[PDB]
Amino acid sequence: RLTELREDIDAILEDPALEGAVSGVVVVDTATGEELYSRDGGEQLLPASNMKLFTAAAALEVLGADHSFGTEVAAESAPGRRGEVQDLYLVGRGDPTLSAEDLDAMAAEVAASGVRTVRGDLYADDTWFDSERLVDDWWPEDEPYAYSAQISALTVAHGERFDTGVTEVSVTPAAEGEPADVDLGAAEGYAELDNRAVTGAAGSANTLVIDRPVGTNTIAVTGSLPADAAPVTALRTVDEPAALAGHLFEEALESNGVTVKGDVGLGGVPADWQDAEVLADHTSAELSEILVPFMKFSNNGHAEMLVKSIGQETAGAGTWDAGLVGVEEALSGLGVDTAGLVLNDGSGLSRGNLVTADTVVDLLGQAGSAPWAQTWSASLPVAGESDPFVGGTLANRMRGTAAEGVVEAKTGTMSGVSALSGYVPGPEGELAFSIVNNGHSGPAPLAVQDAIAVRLAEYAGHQAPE
Ligand SMILES: *[B]([O])([O])[C]([C])[N]C(=O)C1=C(O[C])[C]=[C][C]=C1O[C]
Ligand SMILES: [Co+2]
Repeated sequence: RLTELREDIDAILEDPALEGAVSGVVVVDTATGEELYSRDGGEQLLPASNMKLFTAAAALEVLGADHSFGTEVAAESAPGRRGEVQDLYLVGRGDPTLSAEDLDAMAAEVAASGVRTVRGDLYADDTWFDSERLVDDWWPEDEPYAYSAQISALTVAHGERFDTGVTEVSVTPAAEGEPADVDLGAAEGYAELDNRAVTGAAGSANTLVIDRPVGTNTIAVTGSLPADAAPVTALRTVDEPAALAGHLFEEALESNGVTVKGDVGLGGVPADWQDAEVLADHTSAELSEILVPFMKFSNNGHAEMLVKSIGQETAGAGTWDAGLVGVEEALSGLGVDTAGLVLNDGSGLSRGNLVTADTVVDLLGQAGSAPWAQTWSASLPVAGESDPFVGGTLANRMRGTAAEGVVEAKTGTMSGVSALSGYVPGPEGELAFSIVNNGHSGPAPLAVQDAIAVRLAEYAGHQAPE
């Protein structure tokens, strides 16, 4: 009954959406080692977000499932009777889930410690990682968008999903001919506003563009919003994530009865400071839980931060160079043959990344029997599940199929790059598969990926929910 499977997959791959493309397709039985399907298994290809599989496994190996991240607030001495400190530092140590409300609780702690006036300047300290904001070969034109947010040890994460280094811009129509209202979110009073957008007539075409021009911290709004249009919201990155965190903390402090007399900017805790007084701290959830929003929704910021966190753990250097060698070494100690892996970042955003389908499948097998196997598995998108925090990038895929509720797979998505890799756990055995497609020129071959994964569930003896 294997021959029938191979012919079916052969025929799925004959899709006109795969014309000109190269595709690596590997299916292996994890229970009994049997390689069930292999096509260009050792072919080096762009993984896109499948690179997170490698990043996440290494993070669990290096950092541990129980690892958490710290943020603290420091002055050179405690406040006295007057409630006075001079300069004040917000120190970030790589928390990928640090919220505005977390800033408020720390601001309340600063108040409760006795501080009433910050007499000096408030500094945003992110020196735990380096100040290299973007990977070399990432694209300048991607910069305004959440998936290309600058990397920092001190960053504010937005919403349930913890999108870092971004603000939420809301654009609202006014009367026809009047400017549209732009609300810059958290970055109000931080980022600059260039509003050229107008409200068009009721029923007119929505032509609204929100951008952050390259090398600026300006949000430029152009185009038209019709008078009857619903508000438009877009996540847009800011320049210097830590400085926005500093900006938002100054507000948090003010809202908590603490006056800040001086300026806000970047700076590290001076070497001069003999015994920094920690006046507030925050601890994140453990990495096991942080993996969910990271892997379900394919969070690029989380990946790169985790990479540099690895570099800190292995080498005391919050660095891509150290972190990537860290990832490679960790994958080796896990038992993975890293011969075909080129590592240029953690997220897969970089087009300098290469994997092979065999390397992915190799990782899937080695991760499956790891101590952290369940927390790893739990972060993986589950085919056709309506809850975003369960289905993730697979929520609106494979619904009403043998694959719904069973296939746990990671997506990879870019121009001319699409991937689906994970497990097919049937009563027979838990199947592992990697599907990596490069160089298609039309839509992403999702139907091909879905079809294979669905046929793999049917092989593993699953039925479509009805
Ligand atoms: B991964 O391919 O998902 C990651 C590198 N990308 C993004 O987060 C991503 C994207 O960036 C170029 C485009 C579409 C989707 C998406 O992730 C959901
Ligand atoms: Co503000």
